[PDB]
Parts: sequence; C-alpha cells; structure tokens
Amino acid sequence: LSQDEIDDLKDVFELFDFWDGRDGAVDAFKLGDVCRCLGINPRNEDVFAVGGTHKMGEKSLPFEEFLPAYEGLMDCEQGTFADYMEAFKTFDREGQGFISGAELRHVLTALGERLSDEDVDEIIKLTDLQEDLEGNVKYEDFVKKVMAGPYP
Amino acid sequence: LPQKQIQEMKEAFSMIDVDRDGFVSKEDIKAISEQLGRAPDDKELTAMLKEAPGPLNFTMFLSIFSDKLSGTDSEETIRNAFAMFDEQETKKLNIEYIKDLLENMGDNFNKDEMRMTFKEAPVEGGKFDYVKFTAMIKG
Amino acid sequence: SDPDFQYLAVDFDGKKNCWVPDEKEGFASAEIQSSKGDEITVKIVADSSTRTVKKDDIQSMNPPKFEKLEDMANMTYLNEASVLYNLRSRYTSGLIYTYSGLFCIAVNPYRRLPIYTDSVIAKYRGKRKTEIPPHLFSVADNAYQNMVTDRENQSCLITGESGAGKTENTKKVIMYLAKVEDQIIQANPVLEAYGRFGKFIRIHFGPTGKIAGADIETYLLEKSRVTYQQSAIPELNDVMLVTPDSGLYSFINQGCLTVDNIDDVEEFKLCDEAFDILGFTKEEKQSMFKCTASILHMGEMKFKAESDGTAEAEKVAFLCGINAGDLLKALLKPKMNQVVNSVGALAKSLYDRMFNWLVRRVNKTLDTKAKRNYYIGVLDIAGFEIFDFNSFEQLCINYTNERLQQFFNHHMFILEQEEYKKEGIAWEFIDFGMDLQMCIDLIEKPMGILSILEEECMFPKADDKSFQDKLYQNHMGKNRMFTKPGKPNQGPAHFELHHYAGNVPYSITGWLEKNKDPINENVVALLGASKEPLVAELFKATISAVHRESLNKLMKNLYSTHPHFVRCIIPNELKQPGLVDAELVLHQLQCNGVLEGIRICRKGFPSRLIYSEFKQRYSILAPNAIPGKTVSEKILAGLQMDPAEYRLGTTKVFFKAGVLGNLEEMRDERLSKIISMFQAHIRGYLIRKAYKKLQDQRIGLSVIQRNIRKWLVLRNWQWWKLYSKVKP
Ligand SMILES: [Ca+2]
Repeated sequence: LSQDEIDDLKDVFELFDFWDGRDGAVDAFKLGDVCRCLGINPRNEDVFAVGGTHKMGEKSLPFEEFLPAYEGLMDCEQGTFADYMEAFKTFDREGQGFISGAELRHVLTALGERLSDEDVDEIIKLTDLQEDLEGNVKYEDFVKKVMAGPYP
Repeated sequence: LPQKQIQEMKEAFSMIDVDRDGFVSKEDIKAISEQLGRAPDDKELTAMLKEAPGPLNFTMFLSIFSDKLSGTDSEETIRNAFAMFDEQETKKLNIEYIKDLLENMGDNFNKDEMRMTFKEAPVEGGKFDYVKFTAMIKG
Repeated sequence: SDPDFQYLAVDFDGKKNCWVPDEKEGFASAEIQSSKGDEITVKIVADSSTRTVKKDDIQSMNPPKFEKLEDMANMTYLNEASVLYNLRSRYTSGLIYTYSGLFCIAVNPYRRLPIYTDSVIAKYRGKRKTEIPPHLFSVADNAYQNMVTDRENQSCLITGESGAGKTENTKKVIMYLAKVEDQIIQANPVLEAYGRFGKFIRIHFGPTGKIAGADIETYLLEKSRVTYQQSAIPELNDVMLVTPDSGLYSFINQGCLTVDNIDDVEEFKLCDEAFDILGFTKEEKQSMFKCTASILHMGEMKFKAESDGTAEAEKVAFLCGINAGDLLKALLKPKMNQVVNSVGALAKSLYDRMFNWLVRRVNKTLDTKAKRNYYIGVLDIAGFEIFDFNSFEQLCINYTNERLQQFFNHHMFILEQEEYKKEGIAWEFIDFGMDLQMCIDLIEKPMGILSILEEECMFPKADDKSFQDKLYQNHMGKNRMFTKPGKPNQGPAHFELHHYAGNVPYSITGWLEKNKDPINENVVALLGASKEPLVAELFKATISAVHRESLNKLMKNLYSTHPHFVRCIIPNELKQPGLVDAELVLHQLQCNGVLEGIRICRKGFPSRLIYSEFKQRYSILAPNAIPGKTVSEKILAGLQMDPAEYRLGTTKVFFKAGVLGNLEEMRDERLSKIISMFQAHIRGYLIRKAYKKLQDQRIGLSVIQRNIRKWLVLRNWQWWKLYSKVKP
C-alpha cells in the first residue's frame, strides 16, 4: 500500500471523521466517499462488500478497520476508455459518435447502478456538456471529461 | 496593548478601588458590587482574587484582563468563516442549518452551549443573521 | 396500414427465467428461486405458484427480441417450448403462417381469412421469401422462380394431421399458380364428392411458362367408410333404383346424414354438370352413378345360405348388366356371413376400381399431348400417426412417411453442405438421411415385414399366428428396430417398431385378409362380361405389393425435383379459430419433424453471423483487444473461446448450438458492468470535485466553534461581569 498512501488515507480520514463529529471515528456510510477522494471510484455494490452502510448512524469506524476497506476497494476493477466507448456505441444507430440528451439521461438514470436525477444535471453542468440544434451530444467528448477529472 | 481600552480600565479600577488605596481587596469588590447589583459570595470573591498572584495594583489588573481577551480572531475573520456556508452570499444562515453545524459537527456543542448561544442570537424569518451576531459577539 | 396485410404482417434475466414442463400448457414461464443439487425451485410467472423441477428438465428461452418472429431459425432457442410459444403467439393474432428454416408452417384458422384475395396475390408475385411476410403464396411463388431459373421440376409436399389444412392449402397453391385450366380446377369437385386416398398431382408447363397439361396419382383408397360410419335430378331415381332417402341405407346412415353447410341437392347437380364438361358420355356417367347406387342396393340384399327375397338383388344385376340369377348363384356357392361379407368385398372393390377408374379418366382429360418442359407437383397425403390401436393401415402410412423423411433429411443434407462449401467451413463429414435406413429395411427389404406378409398371403393355410411367429422367427434379435410390445385404452399390440417420429405397437390381427382381398373370383367373371360398358372395363383382364412399386415411383420422382414441405397443424379438436391446445399442437412437433429439423441442425452449425453484424454486437466483450472478419477473430479469441463451439467462414461466423444464447448472456452481463463503472466514475468525479469546499469549511467551523466558546466563557467571568456593570 506504500507508507505515503497510508499517510494519505490518514489525511483524508480526518477531514471526514471531523465533519460527522470529530472523535476518531467515521460513519461507515461515508467509507465510500472517503476512498472516492483518494482517486478511486468504487461501485456501491463494491463498497458495501467491504463494510459500507446504506444509512448514517448505522455504525462508525476507526482508522484501524479502515485500512483494509481501502486495501479492498483497490483490487476492484475500474473502466478504461475503450470500455466506455464500446458500451456507448451500442446506443448509436447512426454510428457517428452521437446520442441525444434525453437518451444519455436515460442511460445514466435508468440503466446499471442508477444515478439520481441530481448527480446527472450536476455532472452535465460541471463538464459543461452542450447539445446542438437537434438536441444531440458527442458522447466521445463527455466520456473524456468525466475521465479527465474535476481539475484537469 | 491598546489605549482607549486602557483609559476605561483605569477609570474603572478607580470606581472599583473604593477605599481609593490603589489596590483591589475582597472588600473593594464586595463594596462596589452591592452599591449596584447583587454581589458574589465569599467563595466567589476569594477565587476571584486568587486569579491574581499578588496584590491588585492597576498592573496585575490589566494583566489578567488582557490575558482573557487574548487568543481571538477578527470580526472580519469570523464573518468569513460564516459566509463560508453562505453560498448565495445573502448575509444570513438558515437557523436549522447553523444549529445543525454547531450541534453535531466538528467539535460538537452541547445543549447548554446551544441554549446559551441562541438565547442571544438574532434570528427572525427563519434566517440567523451572522453579521449582526458577529458584531454582538465581537466589537 | 395497408388493408392487404391485416392478417399477414406482425403488428428478463437470462439466468432466472426459463421454460419448465407443464401439463396444460406443455411448458410454463418460470423464474428460478433456489437450486439444491438437482432439485430446482422455480416460481410460475402466471399464477405465481411455486414448485420444484429436475435441473435437466429446464429449457432455455427467448428474449422479447423475437416476439411473433416470422422465421424461427433466427431465434436464439429452438426448443419445443420456444417454438410452441412463437406459433401460438402469432396464431392468436391472425398470423397462421411461419417459417422455420426451409419449412413453412400453417396452423388451421377454422375461419375465413382475407389473405388469399387477388389483391394480395398481386403483392406476392416474384417476391423473395425475406422480402414479404410469410405466406403460402411465397412458397408457391418461389418454387416457380426455381423451376424457371434453375430449369428443373419443383414439388410441394403439404403434410399434417387429418383436419389440419393439407387440402385447403393444396387448393390455394394451385389457385395461386393458376392466377399468375378450367378442367383442372373442376377435377376437385368430383374427386371430393367421391373421396380417403393419397393424392399426388403434377402440373406441366410449356416453353412460354404456361400450363400445358397435368396428371393425377392416387394412393390407398379406403374403403371402410363405404359400408360403415362411426356415429356423428328426379329423372335419375329410376335409373339407379333409389328411394331419395339416405337414412334408408345401412351402408351410409351409420354415422351422420346431413352436413351443416353442404347442400347435397346442388352438389349433385354441379357434380352431374361437371361430368358433362369433363366430356363424359351420358352412358359413362350413368355407369358411374349406377355402380355407386348399386353399393346401396348391394347392401339391401337380405339373407337366411339361401336368399331372403330377390327384389333388391335384381336391381343390382340390372344396373351392372348381368343376370340376377347367375349372380346370387356365384355368390352363395362360388365356383350366411361369408356371403354378407363378400357382398361388402364387392361393393368396396367396385367403388375402388371405380374411384381408381374415375381418377384415370380425369387424367385422360388432362394429358394434353402439348409440349412439356418442367412441372410442379403437389403432394396431399398422410403423415405419421400413432393411435390407441395401430394395424396394417398405419404401418402403410408410417412406412410411407419414413421414406419421405429420408427425403426431407436428404434435402437438408444437400442444402447444409452447400453452406459449409460456400463459406469454406471444413466438414466433409458423412451424409445424414443415413439413420432410418434400419427401419425402412426392416419393412421393405427382401425378407422384411411386408415381404413376409406378402409370401404369407399366397398360402390359404396361413393365419394370424403363423404370420406372427414367422415374423419373430426372422427379426427378433436379428434387428434391433423390431421389439416385443412394451408397456402402455391402448388396444392390443404384437410388436413395436421404432419409427423416426415414434415407437409404434402394432397389432397384426387380420393383416392377412387386409393385404389380399376376397371378392369371389366368380363374380369377377360375371362382371368381366357384363352388359354395361363401364362395368365390363372395371373388371377387364396385394395392397403392400402395389404400394411398394407405388412408393418407389413417387420417390424417384421427388428425388428428381426440389422439395418444399408444408406442415399443417390442427390447433385444436373443437374446430374453433384462435384456440390452441397445446397438448395436441405439441404432439405434432415430434412426429411433425419440425423437431427433427432442429435435431439435425444442433448436430452442426445453426446460428450463422456476418462478421459485420457480429462485430457490432459482440465487440463489448473484449474491447481491450480491438485496435470485421479479424475483429471477431480477436473477440472470440480474447474470450478464449473453444475452437469446438464455433467455426471460421469467409463472410460469416458459425457458433455451435446454444453458444450464441450464452454470448448474449455475457455479452449483456458485460455491458451492464461497464455502464456501472462509468457511473462509478461519475460518482467518484463529483465526490473529489467537492473536496476543497470541505477543508475551508472545516476551518471556518473551528473558528466559530472555538470563538463562540470564548465569548461564552468570557460572559461567565465574574471580573468581566462586574466590569461590564461599572461601565457607565
Ligand atoms: Ca467522526
């Protein structure tokens, strides 16, 4: 895991354990967001597997039990550009790297581990994704931003 | 230190130092208190003085008073730590919000800390004005 | 929205959902709940009940992608439950035609449909099967194009159970080919009035592609309905000697008398009218009518052997132009029951010879000596059938269907092998019809079943036991297709035969007379020199033996053409449109060989894919290896796919059976993840984005928290208190 990366876990653990009342313990319901800060993006299915919880209060955790949750959420699969490009192609009848807003919305909110309607309008606005006159968007661009990061 | 703050301190020490002997004694405090509002009990007066190593000349006076008002941030520095939760920049915090922050976040307050704090707080229309309250708590 | 296509054009967890056996529906839509070795516990989607089912009794299903599919060969799963579901789906919606490979399926509508109009025929002309909805016209239209371009004879064997649609569809084919002559169409009314026989009619074509002649062949006319029937032009009356009452003659009032929607009055007139147009001299057509009326009379002759009158036995001799004396004579003491049964032997033999003669004659009218190129035959006969009790009649039908099977197989063998040749797949391999031959031989070969029976008839001594023993004597243990009767209203069984579409327990009682007849060779002499000119010809100068030569004729014929099989199905036993009985339908599936077509398919490659459409659908299964025929070479390579479960191809990929269903599994299960991973990526981006605002606030809160606790404790300071007090 590298000492430096354990120090990093430490760093972040604090910012969190503090906000849900500083006491050297973090709500297991945040274990996701914690690791999401250290780069990684596990899947909800992923997080619960190691210890995460559906609600706050349910339970809190020390840094001692935290180390392995992150050891865990590391060996979990992440998606490449190829993969995101592949899957998105299966919704393109034209084949020219397009899609409509409405449909893209459907893919995100309706298929796979759904995404609230808020996170969607969110990332849309963040990445500043824009549609043309016909109301379509180049899914290639979008995937690239999301992949980029909030600060590129 | 500061001047104007001193000018008062002295004139004060004067009104407090009744037996006009340039020193503050258990009788000095008890004396003036009663001439105004209820005064402290012996125990209060005792430990109230024990707070000053030796005799209370206008020096050990200004000393303990200055060591009280020491370790404080600006009215600007605080008004910002506040606007740090005032996204829209409205110069007001929604009461349920602030109460929530202080109550169970960071260094959780307690019900008393909570009551003592809001007994004064300027909340009217659901919104708790942190400007007016930053002043009240400061200058 | 076109009126012409109203009843012609079509309007899930791959691991939970499956097909589980049912008693009412044949198969039920189930969703698995829990495994337990072999005991799977599923939930019925319909009633929502629960039950267990052997694991090896579960069948795989098809995704909503193939709802009411027009061609079933294009379905992922072709199992008795996917097929029955597709048909029944279409059927209850008006669509009664469906393809499945090279086979067309017709489900009896039991109601009139506006799909045969001239409007509709216009649209099917010269259309290629994939171009337009499934229809019988398409099958006919295509056979035409093939005969033309390929320059060879075509042929349609329309099969199915009794009451399925064999006849109706045969007629629509001719009516079709005729629309894109008058006597031809007119041969049906007379043959239908008189007929319970197999029909093969060839329609010849000339150098300009027009009808230039036609002939008819018939097979095994019954014969039994004449005198027995299970429950359910006045001028001529004196010529036939009949009293216009049908319920008067035993031989025709056993079962029914009248027939909802058949006017015997008008049909008689039209039948008479048709004899004229056919060019039948008045004597000829009165010879017919009399011989048939005789049968009625032949059955009025009472007895005691000695006679019990003579009135009715004369009318008979009269109409057949022979001496009533010389008759009853050669009938009671050939040179009480042996007689009444030879009476029937005569009736039957006349009518057959009759019905037989009738056909020969209608072919006369038709063999125009014009110039013939190629032809298009149409076969309307009997397919496999297993009843409670099976005898000689069935063995004959079954033996027939067996040789037909080899044909249907063969065509597929030929056909299949073209693909692997076209594509470049490697599988010389051996032919297929090859299984089957054991049964064919058991029945037809030199010492076969029939040959034994045939040599057993020529002996007057023989009986049902020397025949039965002489059989085991030859094949018991010397041929595995021949097996002692097994276990079950299943009437007697003396042996069993393992037919392509079923195991049949045959009762050989009475097989000796069935095969050899018994009219007084005496009366055949009387009639041999009768006065009536027709009767004289009918008796001028065994079943199995005739049928042998017969079947071989039809086969060498069929093997010189291009086959098209049409399977008819009787959706139900109650004759009502749109209702399906699953049990009945299902039954056909086996013995109908749609199930045989699937089998033969599963032994090779069923599902075929053009790399262009394959790459597009299965790239998402190894995208970290894709920089159309090589891309797939990669994907399927990446997946570390067994070289067995698939094959090369020039333009297309060949996946063994089931495999494609399983790729849609992955191939799907894979696309979901990726979608999640990009949602995870979106979840992680939004989180990390809001990482700053959480540090600043962490400080901005510590200010307020520590700086209020100060102003709080400063107010709880006596000094300050008292100070504040002095203030003024
Ligand atoms: Ca905490």
